Amino acid sequence: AKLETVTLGNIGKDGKQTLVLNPRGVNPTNGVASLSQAGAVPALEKRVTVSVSQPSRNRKNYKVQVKIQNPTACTADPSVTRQAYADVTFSFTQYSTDEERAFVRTELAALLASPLLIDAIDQLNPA
Amino acid sequence: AKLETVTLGNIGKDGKQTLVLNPRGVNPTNGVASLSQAGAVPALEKRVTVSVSQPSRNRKNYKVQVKIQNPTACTANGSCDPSVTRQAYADVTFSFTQYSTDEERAFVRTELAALLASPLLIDAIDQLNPA
Amino acid sequence: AKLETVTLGNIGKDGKQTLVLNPRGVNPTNGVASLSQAGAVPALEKRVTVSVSQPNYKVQVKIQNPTACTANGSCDPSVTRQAYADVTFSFTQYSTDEERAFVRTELAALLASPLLIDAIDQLNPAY
Amino acid sequence: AKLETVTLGNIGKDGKQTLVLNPRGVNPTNGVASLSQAGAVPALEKRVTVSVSQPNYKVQVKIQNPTACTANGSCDPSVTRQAYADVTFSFTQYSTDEERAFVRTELAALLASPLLIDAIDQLNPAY
Amino acid sequence: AKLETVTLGNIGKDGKQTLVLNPRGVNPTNGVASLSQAGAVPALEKRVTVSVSQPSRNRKNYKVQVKIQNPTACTADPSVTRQAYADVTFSFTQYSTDEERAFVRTELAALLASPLLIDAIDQLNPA
Amino acid sequence: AKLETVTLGNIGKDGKQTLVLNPRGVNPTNGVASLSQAGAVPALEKRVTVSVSQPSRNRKNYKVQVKIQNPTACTANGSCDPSVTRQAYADVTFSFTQYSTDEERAFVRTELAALLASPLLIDAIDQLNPA
Amino acid sequence: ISCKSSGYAFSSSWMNWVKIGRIYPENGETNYNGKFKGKATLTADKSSRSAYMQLNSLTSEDSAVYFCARSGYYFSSNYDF
Amino acid sequence: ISCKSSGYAFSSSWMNWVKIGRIYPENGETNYNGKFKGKATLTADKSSRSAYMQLNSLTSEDSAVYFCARSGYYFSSNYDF
Amino acid sequence: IQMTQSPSSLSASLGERVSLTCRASQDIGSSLNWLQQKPDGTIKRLIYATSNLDSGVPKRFSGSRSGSDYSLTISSLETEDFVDYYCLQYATSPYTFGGGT
Repeated sequence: AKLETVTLGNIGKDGKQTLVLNPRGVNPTNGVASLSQAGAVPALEKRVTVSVSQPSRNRKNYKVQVKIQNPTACTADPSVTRQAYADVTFSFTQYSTDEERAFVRTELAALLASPLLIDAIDQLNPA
Repeated sequence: AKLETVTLGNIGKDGKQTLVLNPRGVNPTNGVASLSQAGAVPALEKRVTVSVSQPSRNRKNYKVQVKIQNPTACTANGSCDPSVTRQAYADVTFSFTQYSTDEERAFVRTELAALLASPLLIDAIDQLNPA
Repeated sequence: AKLETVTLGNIGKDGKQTLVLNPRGVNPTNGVASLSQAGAVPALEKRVTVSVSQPNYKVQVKIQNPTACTANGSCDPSVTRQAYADVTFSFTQYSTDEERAFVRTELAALLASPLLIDAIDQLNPAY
Repeated sequence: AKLETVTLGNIGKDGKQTLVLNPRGVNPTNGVASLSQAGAVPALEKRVTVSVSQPNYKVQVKIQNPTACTANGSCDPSVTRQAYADVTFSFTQYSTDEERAFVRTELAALLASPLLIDAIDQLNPAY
Repeated sequence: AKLETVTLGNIGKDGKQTLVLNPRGVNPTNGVASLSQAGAVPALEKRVTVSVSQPSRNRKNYKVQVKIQNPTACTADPSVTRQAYADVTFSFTQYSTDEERAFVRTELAALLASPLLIDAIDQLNPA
Repeated sequence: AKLETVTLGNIGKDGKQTLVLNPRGVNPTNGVASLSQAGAVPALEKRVTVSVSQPSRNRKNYKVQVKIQNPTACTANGSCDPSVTRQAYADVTFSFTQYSTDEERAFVRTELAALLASPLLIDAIDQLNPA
Repeated sequence: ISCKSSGYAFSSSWMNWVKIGRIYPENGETNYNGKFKGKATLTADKSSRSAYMQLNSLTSEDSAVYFCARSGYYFSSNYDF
Repeated sequence: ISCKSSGYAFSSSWMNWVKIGRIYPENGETNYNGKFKGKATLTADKSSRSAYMQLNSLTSEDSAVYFCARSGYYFSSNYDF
Repeated sequence: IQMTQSPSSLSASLGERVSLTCRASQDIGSSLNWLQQKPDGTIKRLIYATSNLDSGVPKRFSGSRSGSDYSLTISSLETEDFVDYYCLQYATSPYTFGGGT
């Protein structure tokens, strides 16, 4: 599919905050797509990047990489104080079925909302 | 918190799959927990590893690493026991500044959780079609 | 003493099943006894070995269990994997009777404790 | 899992007495747990060690019991003799759950059989 | 014992402030337990760490180490300005009795509230 | 302030023990005070040492160090005088920033004082059982 | 038998029922307070975005009203009736 | 003979008695002001979380009231009646 | 883990500082909620924390914080919406309400 206004609802603490996004072109150099929020500041925008990696003669392994980054706002023109970014990398073999990849993706999505992970992330309590 | 059995509901593309995870202790060499499927030979489970990391002389920011493995076993034609053929890794690593509150971390976690159900990501994963 | 058919029962993960043991005579080479089950082919046969030694004493008990699968090429079954086990008691010539029996009792009652039944059922080390 | 105070009871040659165990934390050097009794001086202290390993697996359980006498020269008690014990399970990565539990069950129920209680109580080898 | 909500009352100047704590898992690498306060900031939390050290082939000496650290808050997202942390290390020999260790601990606790130490700490007047 | 006799009440596990400390001056080599038990041979007392430290070219933060020793003497069977056999050290070191007020220091001191009566610490000390 | 449905993120929350109990719709772990299990042991359905009580022991101490209250994310910022 | 008990941290404080004296319950060091030792020399018990006056010389200048006042940590922030 | 509050306010005046109080039995506290009762409807929460004043209400109320006792202060009664008020905590697993006006 192409890039459209990816909208997310019922998100965050208390499960009420919503987030809208807009396409921001595709960089053809490294084959990376980019998203952003509607704020009019180049360095205070939520950014979502997705990409693939066709197998080369040096890798022979499909790679799907999704990155997220959120900056912070502090007024002292507001500046950026803290970065908080996360990376997701999938690896698939040439003979990976559709069922296998979909299963991996959706079980990661479901397990990411499990109480173990929310206590391992929000309060950083080791398992 | 404590490790217990973790149950996952409504899995797979069709939405009707079940996965059950049992605790497998924490490795004291590096401090990484683990999980596993209920009944399987110890070479054919579905490993799920989680871990945190406090700052040191390097990497002053916090770090959370999640690795999962999904080996697929095909029984060789006329063979004793099944052998592992393919792999499907998936690495999820976070990064948090010491002063970052819980709000930002929770927002990142839930945004990542919700993205994997958006049409863009399911298409880019199932058929591997870029933007 | 005198090796005789010992029938220990109510064992197993479910606990319902039981097995019988048949003496197979000590060999003069190293004074090691032998016990076994006469159910099946001699290659696919559960084996128990107990060897009381002489001087600090050493009492060593080894139990092993073979499991087999029907290879397609050869009609006769073959050993696939072998599940060893080892118990190696030790003592001093001045050790009394009750102090000796304490080790055996604690080892017998600890394998029935959840701590080792979990550490030996799913191979998960204690944390 | 999580080491917790395990209280195995109704053991001993008479069988009336019992002991308690206190966790003492795993050391990072070799991933070996530790359990103990807090009753007395640390030197004169019963010790239990369980060490689940990683790859064919190895599960090794060691229990040792020290006994002391009051030396006339020195006021502090000293260790006279040490009663070792060793259990060394082994397995293959393809071994299932019930086949694993069979070894533990048979070893737990065989130490209560007369054959080994006699061979480990009075150090008389089987004939 | 295990980790629970360690609560402390009648604490501090004027003897009225109270403090609650929550468990935050046990790091298995160095065998260190950790506590924390209920604040939702990873770097503005009172932290209590306790641990032991089983004797090695290089130390031959029991070590119990308790650490405390308290950060400060200053608004200019609030940041950290001053650190104020303290360390307590006990050393015990293998034949240390329970009475001896308990006596050392409790007399340290009592003497830590003596007027000499409060004037040596709060105003840092040398003795 | 000034050194005097320091009396400690309600000591020991049973809560019925008494300890009396007499001043022993301050060592001018490094500026560390001392205390001692009332009546004992100078090799068998219960040394209690306190000291402070002002900043220098290094260690810009304040520092307070407390060391205590509890030797235990067993009379050798058929011997002239008792000999020291075992030791029990206990080192308590603080650290304070120059700008730190008295409130924070007092809070740290009283929290450390109260912790040593919590069930966790008494168990981890008497029987040495970790968490 | 009482039931109610909402419009927020039904998963990752709690469903408070007090004139007693609360449930996390995903990986349902119930909580009982006040009395014993009593009359108000409860279940939850994540698919239908609703929670149900079967309300056994239909005698008279269940008379007037039961309020459907919403709790969000375990610890803080909850009770959004 | 007057006495009172409290609910705060009884140790590490002072117990003011003025219509005169004050005491630190641990390592009791008394303070006398105003008159001489007089009628109101005092003691303290840390175990029972209370302080006592025996009030010798029972003649008439001890008539109306004595107030039990609480002082905290020597120097500042005290007199919490 | 019951709490207590002063009932029967019945303040018919406009300028009021009655300041309803909620006495905490346990010494933990640190998490208190205030609820109001509509005469013929449902209920809506006022302050989720001690005094941060959840939105949807005029900036005229405050949940005071004090030693082992908490109170809700009104600036001046608007002669309406004052029939019943509730106070409740959630720091301990068994939660409970507070009975009284």
